[PDB]
Order: sequence, then structure tokens, then C-alpha cells
Amino acid sequence: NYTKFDVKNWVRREHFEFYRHRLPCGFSLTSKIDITTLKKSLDDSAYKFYPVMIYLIAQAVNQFDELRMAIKDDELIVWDSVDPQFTVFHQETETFSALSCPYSSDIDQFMVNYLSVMERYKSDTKLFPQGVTPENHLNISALPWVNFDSFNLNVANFTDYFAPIITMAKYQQEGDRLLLPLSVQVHHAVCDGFHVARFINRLQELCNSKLK
Amino acid sequence: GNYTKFDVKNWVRREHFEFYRHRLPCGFSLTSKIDITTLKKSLDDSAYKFYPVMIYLIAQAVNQFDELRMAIKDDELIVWDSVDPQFTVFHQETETFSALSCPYSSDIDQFMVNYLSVMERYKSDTKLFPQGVTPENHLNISALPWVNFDSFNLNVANFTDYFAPIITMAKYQQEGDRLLLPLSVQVHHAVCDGFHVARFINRLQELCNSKLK
Amino acid sequence: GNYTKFDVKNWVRREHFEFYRHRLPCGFSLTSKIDITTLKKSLDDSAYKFYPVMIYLIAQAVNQFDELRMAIKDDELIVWDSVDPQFTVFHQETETFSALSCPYSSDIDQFMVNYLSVMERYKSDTKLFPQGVTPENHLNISALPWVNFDSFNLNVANFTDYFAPIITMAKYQQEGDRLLLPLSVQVHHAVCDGFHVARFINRLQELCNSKLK
Ligand SMILES: CC(=O)OCCNC(=O)CCNC(=O)[C@H](O)C(C)(C)COP(=O)(O)OP(=O)(O)OC[C@H]1O[C@@H](n2cnc3c(N)ncnc32)[C@H](O)[C@@H]1OP(=O)(O)O
Ligand SMILES: CC(=O)OCCNC(=O)CCNC(=O)[C@H](O)C(C)(C)COP(=O)(O)OP(=O)(O)OC[C@H]1O[C@@H](n2cnc3c(N)ncnc32)[C@H](O)[C@@H]1OP(=O)(O)O
Ligand SMILES: O=C(N[C@H](CO)[C@H](O)c1ccc([N+](=O)[O-])cc1)C(Cl)Cl
Ligand SMILES: O=C(N[C@H](CO)[C@H](O)c1ccc([N+](=O)[O-])cc1)C(Cl)Cl
Ligand SMILES: O=C(N[C@H](CO)[C@H](O)c1ccc([N+](=O)[O-])cc1)C(Cl)Cl
Ligand SMILES: [Zn+2]
Ligand SMILES: [Zn+2]
Repeated sequence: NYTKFDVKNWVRREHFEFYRHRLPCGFSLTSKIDITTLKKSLDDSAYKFYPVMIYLIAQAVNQFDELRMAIKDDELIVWDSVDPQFTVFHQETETFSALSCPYSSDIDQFMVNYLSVMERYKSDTKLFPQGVTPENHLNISALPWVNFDSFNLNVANFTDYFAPIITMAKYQQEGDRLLLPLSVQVHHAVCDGFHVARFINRLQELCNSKLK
Repeated sequence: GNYTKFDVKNWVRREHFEFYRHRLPCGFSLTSKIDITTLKKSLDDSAYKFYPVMIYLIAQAVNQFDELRMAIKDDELIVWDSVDPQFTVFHQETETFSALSCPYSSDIDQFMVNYLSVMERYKSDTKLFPQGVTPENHLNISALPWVNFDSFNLNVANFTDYFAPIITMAKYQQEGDRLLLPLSVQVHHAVCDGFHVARFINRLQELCNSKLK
Repeated sequence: GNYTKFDVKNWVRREHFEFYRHRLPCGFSLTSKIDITTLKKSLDDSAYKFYPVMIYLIAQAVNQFDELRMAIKDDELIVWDSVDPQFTVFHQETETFSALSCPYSSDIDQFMVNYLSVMERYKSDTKLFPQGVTPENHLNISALPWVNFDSFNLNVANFTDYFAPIITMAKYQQEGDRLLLPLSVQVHHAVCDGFHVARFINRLQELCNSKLK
């Protein structure tokens, strides 16, 4: 569930109106995450790369209100917590589906939740096997077959859609660092450059930290 | 060219097609670096030039995959049997470009005959479309050889039902022991997922690493 | 300021202007790295700070090229004699930004006078546009100094007839013995092709590598 944001006392109330109504826009930015440390943490564990990245991304998002915003009854709200909606691939059809699972700050509980959803739905070729996407969501996708330096979604109508869209590519070694490309796409009504940078820098810190 | 009506009812992506055509219309771009170390070395011995060879290889990779030859015709999904490249050419005298097309052939020598013929007839014409209207069965290829980029994205005001891939290359540059060509690929999500764009780029990489004859 | 009414009928891009304004309305972004190794050394013997110097050099390069100073005014294409930078200013206390403008000068010292004056008058003002309406003859410049990026693109719902370039710079980063500044340039294709954007980036690179004094 959610709270109504106090727009009238917000430092960004002018910006919110401006980028929602006067100059509606968002932006994407693609950055490399250094996963050198994370790969060492992983290689010494039983967790898999994609669910760990999902967990760390969702953890970072759940720290920052402006990454959990939405419009409900034409008012700005903030979800208390958001769950990741992530894509999965079906090699037999060469199609993908979107699944979600409950976020938990505990990585072991997260992994339980994830592996359970995968067990039930990993072969289901419906686009949305679980039915309606949780309203409190953040979108995560990977393209593990190719490296990219840039990714951008051209959406014909993004009116009042404020959930961040995160896309990863195939990681690759670049000199002395193992680098994961990560695109983050937001609506400027709720996120400026500073908030996106804060998110990325926090995710980088999480990748460089003990997993638990 | 010739086309066939696609069987959407029996398509594994039937649901995705409706979703990304009607519910959430969108496409995406991505920019990837192609390793052209082997190609540049191959081209050192070739009668043919870098840009027309890249056009040929891009067109060959596109022609391999049905989802990169899709269109709406008469408000139904079709697949072109084959698509022809429409490429941009620069005019040094005016600092303007034109778009030319030529018939695709899987045989590089025949392609280059076709390419040279179009260039001979039209290369000095400063009209945007010297040949008249773009053939319906087309891909778009452009080069920006004057600057290296890591990103390129087209912001198109109305891309409704436009499914032909748009390919843009930057100035190549050396990165450690490889020569890398930045290549941007922009598609519509109704017909192409990340898998299909990745498959295209990786196939193109294979073709760049292939013998020219 | 002063502007001229552009002769579209005798323009070499008459047909491109029509095409990308009306037939296929679009623009593009592209992100490139600027080598600021020389500039950074230049600034180690200067009182001038990195951000205003970059504003100056970007504005200087834009002011050299007519196609980066275009607009629609009284429903016709015009060229501004000169454009002034509108730049984003960050307020650390609130973690919000404002947009400020100051007059462009070809003299770096006068430009810095102009910049420091506006900062003194308005740096504590949290309004988005403290000075009032953006000057009609403007260029937009933003910094995003907190994170390095290789791509940046603005997804603008309606960009009809907006021809002023949008320039965005990231956190600079050391790569070997080069210090690289990511720079995104986003234009309308009606007034700028790949050639002009490349020409702008390369000119900026040349200015960064030149004496400031
Ligand atoms: C947004 C947007 O897309 O706008 C741009 C619109 N498009 C245009 O303006 C058209 C641009 N096209 C061109 O300039 C030319 O068609 C192009 C790419 C230079 C090819 O010219 P061309 O037919 O004479 O054939 P090429 O031999 O391939 O090119 C001439 C030289 O440029 C070199 N070259 C071609 N493409 C590239 C590249 N991407 N990076 C670096 N060098 C290049 C090529 O290797 C050759 O070099 P050398 O002489 O050292 O061997
Ligand atoms: C436009 C757009 O967004 O389209 C994409 C649409 N989405 C899709 O098509 C779904 C793509 N997703 C997938 O393919 C799978 O979810 C994905 C990413 C491979 C994860 O699969 P998985 O859940 O079985 O779990 P993982 O162990 O993390 O991944 C499987 C393997 O790939 C490796 N891997 C996963 N992600 C990456 C990556 N980004 N780069 C390099 N290697 C990777 C991982 O190391 C493991 O290989 P090894 O066992 O040999 O070490
Ligand atoms: O469509 C989705 N994912 C795709 C996968 O390629 C993509 O990441 C995307 C995400 C969000 C989106 N949006 O909200 O506009 C559009 C595409 C989810 Cl809505 Cl299932
Ligand atoms: O306009 C074209 N090419 C430009 C050159 O900058 C660009 O590559 C482009 C391609 C396709 C396009 N579209 O289909 O939306 C828009 C721009 C061709 Cl359609 Cl002529
Ligand atoms: O909105 C502005 N700047 C933002 C900062 O994130 C961005 O650089 C931007 C610039 C121009 C623009 N436009 O003209 O469509 C949209 C966003 C200025 Cl108009 Cl104040
Ligand atoms: Zn309003
Ligand atoms: Zn018209």
C-alpha cells in the first residue's frame, strides 16, 4: 500500500508541475556498473547473478521515495515498498514473460520468494503468467546475449508513468574491471539527474558490499 | 517486392504483438560495438569499400530474420520475402546527404554491381530521394563517420506501425587490440524483442568476421 | 536579440527541412566522449571553474554555426545572431536545481564576469526560473556531475519546432592517460544532420585543446 505525498510542501513542487504538464518528458541514462567485487562475492556463494542483481536493484529502489511514485486519483502517491517485475526467457519458443515476486530486505527470504515463482511459472509462455502486474512495481529486464553501451525505450505515451525502468546487458571485461551495462529510464516529473545518479551510485555501493 | 501475410494466430509472439502494437506501443534502441578488426584486415585485399560492404553485411543479417522484414500492409502483418537497403550518401560540395537504395543480393559481387550502378546514376543528385519514393521493402542504414559515439537514439514523433529496423554507425576507433565500430539498432517492440536485436547484432558480428570470398 | 529571416528557398537543405519538420518529424541524441586532458591542465593555472568554462566553450562552438541557432518565429525559420546559455544550477541544501542564463561573450573574461554576477544574484533562489522567462535566443546546458554515463537521451512528449540544441555533460572519468567527459547532444533533424552534430563536437574538442587565454 501507499501514502499520499505532501506536494504542497515539497522542494520540487514547481518541477513536478513543470515536467508533468508544461514540458512532459523523461530521460534514460546508461552507465557501467563495476561488478568485479560482486562476481567475487557470487563465486563464493550459491546465489545466481540475475536474482542477486534483481535484489540489489530492488533494494536501492526501496530506499528512495522518488523511485516509488505513482498517480492515484490524480494525486501523487509513494508506494511503501515495490516488488520487482523481471523478464524471463523461454528458449523453446524464443519468447519472454514478465514475473514478479515479493521484495524482502533479507536476501535469503528474497531468494526463496524468487526461486518459488520461477519453479511455478518459468515454463509458462503467457506474457503475464501471474495475471495483473502488482501496482507497486519496478521493471527489470536483461539482454544477456549482447553487450550494449546505450539502451533507450521510445514509448508513444508515457503520461504519468513514474516507475523506473531498468535494463541490463551482457557484462564484459574492460581492462581491469568487469563492467555491467545498466540503463535507467525515468520520468522527469519525479526524478532529476541527481536522483538517478544517487540510485546508480547506491547500487554500485551495494554491488561492492557483502551480500549477507 | 513480394510479401506473404503472416500467420499471427499461430505465432508464438501473438500476445506480445497485440500488447506492443496496441496496449503499450513502444520501440527501443541500443548501441553496441562491433569488432571490425578482422573485417578491416579482409578489406585491405578487397576491390570493395568499407561502407558498401557494411551495407551488404547489415542487409544480409536483416534478410536472415523474418521479424526484421515485417510491415503492416492493408492493416495486416506481412513479411517481405527480401528487403533492400536504403542508405545515406554524403555530398561534400553542399554538406548535405541523400538516401539511395539498391537491390539486395546474397552474392556480394552482384550486390556491388547493383550498388555501383545506383551510385553512378545518382551519387551527385542532391535531392533527398533521387530515385523517388523509398521501396516498400526497405531497411534504413546511415553512417556518421565524422565522430565516434557510444549512443545514438532517434526520437520519432509518430512511429505507429513502422517496423523496419533503423541502423546507424559511428566513426570506428581502436580500443586495446580491437578496431570497434559503434552501431545503433532501433526497432519496434511489436515485432522485435531484446532477443531478436541481440541475435541480429551477433549474426552481424559473425558476418564481419567472415571471408569476403 | 537580433535575428535574420532565413532564406529556406535557396537553402541546400530546403528539402531536408521540410521532410524532418513535417513528413517525418524527428530528432536524435548522440553521446560522445570529449578528451579534457589538456583542458584540465589549462584550468590548473586559472581562477575559472570547470563548469562555467565548459558552458563558455559549448556556447562558443554553438555560436559559430547557424544551424545550432535556429528557431521558428512569426511562423518562419530564423537564425539568432547569437545565443545565450541557459544552464542548470544545483542547490545542495534542497537537492533541487534552477535554470539561469547570462549573456554570451566571445571574451572568456567578460563571460566569467557575466556568470559570476548571475550566480551572486540568484544562486540561493529555489525557483526553477529565478530570472523570469528563458531568453528567446538560448542554448540549454546541463551537468550531471554525480555519475558517469555513456548514454543520455531525453524522451520529450512534444518537441514540435523546438530547434535549440540540448547539451548534457556527465561525470568525467580517467581512462588510461586520457580524462574523458561524456557529452550528449540532442537536436531536431529539421535543422541538424549527423554532419552538423559531428562538426559541433569536433569543434568543441578543438576548443578544449586550445589556450583559454
Ligand atoms: C543522423 C544521421 O544519420 O545523419 C547523417 C546522414 N548521413 C550522411 O550524412 C551520409 C554519410 N555518409 C558518408 O559520409 C559516406 O557515405 C561514407 C560513410 C564516408 C562512405 O563514403 P564512400 O562511399 O566514399 O566509401 P568508403 O571508402 O567506405 O569511405 C571513405 C573513407 O572513409 C572511411 N570510413 C567509412 N566509414 C567509416 C566509419 N564509420 N568510421 C571511420 N572511417 C570510415 C573508409 O574506411 C575510407 O577510409 P580510407 O580511405 O582510410 O580507407
Ligand atoms: C528489450 C528487452 O528488454 O528484451 C529482453 C526481454 N527479456 C528477456 O528476453 C529475458 C532475458 N532473461 C534471460 O535470458 C534470463 O532471465 C537470464 C538473464 C539469462 C537469467 O537466467 P537465470 O535465471 O537462469 O539465472 P543466472 O545464473 O543469473 O543466468 C544464467 C547464466 O547466465 C549468466 N549471466 C546472466 N546474466 C548475465 C549478464 N548480464 N552478462 C553475462 N552473463 C550473464 C550467469 O552467469 C549464468 O551463467 P553461468 O552459470 O555459466 O555462470
Ligand atoms: O513491457 C515490459 N517490459 C519490456 C521488455 O522489453 C520493456 O523493458 C519495457 C518496460 C516498461 C515499459 N513502459 O513502462 O513503458 C516499456 C517497455 C513490461 Cl511492461 Cl512486461
Ligand atoms: O530519414 C532517413 N534517414 C535518417 C538520416 O539521419 C535517419 O537514419 C532516420 C531513419 C529512419 C527514420 N524513421 O524511420 O523514423 C528516421 C530517421 C531516411 Cl528515412 Cl531517408
Ligand atoms: O528543463 C530544462 N532542463 C532539463 C534538466 O534536466 C533538461 O536538460 C531538458 C532540456 C530541454 C528540454 N527540452 O527543451 O525539451 C527538456 C529537458 C530546462 Cl528547459 Cl530548465
Ligand atoms: Zn498542470
Ligand atoms: Zn510541410
